[PDB]
Parts: sequence; C-alpha cells; structure tokens
Amino acid sequence: EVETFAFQAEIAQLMSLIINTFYSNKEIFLRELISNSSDALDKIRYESLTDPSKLDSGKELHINLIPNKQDRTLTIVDTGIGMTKADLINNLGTIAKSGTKAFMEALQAGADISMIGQFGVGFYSAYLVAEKVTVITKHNDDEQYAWESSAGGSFTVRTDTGEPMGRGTKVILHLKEDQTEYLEERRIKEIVKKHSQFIGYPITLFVEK
Ligand SMILES: NS(=O)(=O)c1cc(Cl)sc1Cl
Repeated sequence: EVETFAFQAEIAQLMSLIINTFYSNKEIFLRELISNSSDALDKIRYESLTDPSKLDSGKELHINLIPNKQDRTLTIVDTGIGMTKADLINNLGTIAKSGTKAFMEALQAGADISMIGQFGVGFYSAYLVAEKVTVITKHNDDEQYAWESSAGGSFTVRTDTGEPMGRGTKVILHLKEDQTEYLEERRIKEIVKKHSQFIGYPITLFVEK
C-alpha cells in the first residue's frame, strides 16, 4: 500500500532550483546530511538523559557511510531519534516552507547554495547528486517507513519491509550517472575531513568487496 503526495509548491520550487541551477560545489550535500544526522543523534541523546529506556531500541549513537558501486548508491545511516510518518509527510521534520522562503531571499541577496543548511532545508541538497532519494526511518513512537522521491513534484510513503532499523534514519542516494565520484573512498574521506571534522559522533566509512 503506497501513498503518493504532492510537494508543497514552495518545496517543489526549492528542489527544482537545486536540480537546475549551475553550481559546481556539489560536495556540500554530504556535510548537510551528516549535520542532519548529528542533529537527530543529539535529540535522542537528550531524551535519554531523563529516560534511559529511550535507548532500548539501540544504545550506540553513530553515523555510517555506505557506498555501493553496483547499486550506484551512497547511504548515510544514523541511529538518531528517527522520524514518525507524520514527520516524513511534513517535509522530513523540517520547517521547509519558511526555510525555503528565507533561503531564496538570501540567494538573491548574495548567498549561494552551500549555505542551504543555515535555513533548515539542508536535506534537499541531496538532489545535487542524486536522481532519487529513499529515506528509511524508525522512530520510537511509530513503525518503520520508507519515503521516496525523484523530485518532479511528488513523493511516496509506505510501510518499509526491508531490514528492521531499530531506531534512526537511513538516507539512500541513488546517484546521478555523472556523480559517481562520491562512491570513491578517497573522495568521501576528503569531504568528511574538510567539512565534518567536528561532528561529535563516530563516522564510519564502509569499504566494498
Ligand atoms: N550496518 S548498518 O549501518 O546497519 C546498514 C548496512 C546496510 Cl547495507 S543498510 C544499514 Cl542500515
């Protein structure tokens, strides 16, 4: 059972801008997704400070980067607080309408796309490098769900039948044909060292057979 939703007009316009604007500094997508993961890990850690049982779904707080050249996917896994189904439909837990408003005023006032994270909509920078994004998420208060969009004005949500996550979020980037450099180990290492050196959670870059 698959539900198809229309993006709010402002969010569709944000992703069309990300997809269509000539902008060579695409590597910042990884910084933005790791920062989102760090924020989600902060949230479940804070909740656990007064309720240890919040970590019954998994005590380890970390970020994994999983490239797969055969599938042409880069997956960012975290064990953060996750998202409910309502969070997913409500723009992945962002205030994306007002954030897009401010981002687009900043762009006409000198800003560039790399500053997208300062407006709370850094997730959508995934479409700098991905033709399709799948988000698998499990929140303590809900079931496991899969969100998916190839842009074009719509997204889908379904109950996920993949591997149980326990708790957290998995962002699967189905990379564009000309963006496979972000599957190479040395390129990912360079980006993490450049932009994510002070993230307070272990970031593990998986290797491939
Ligand atoms: N080791 S892990 O981070 O739990 C993991 C590996 C995949 Cl392939 S998908 C996913 Cl989640």
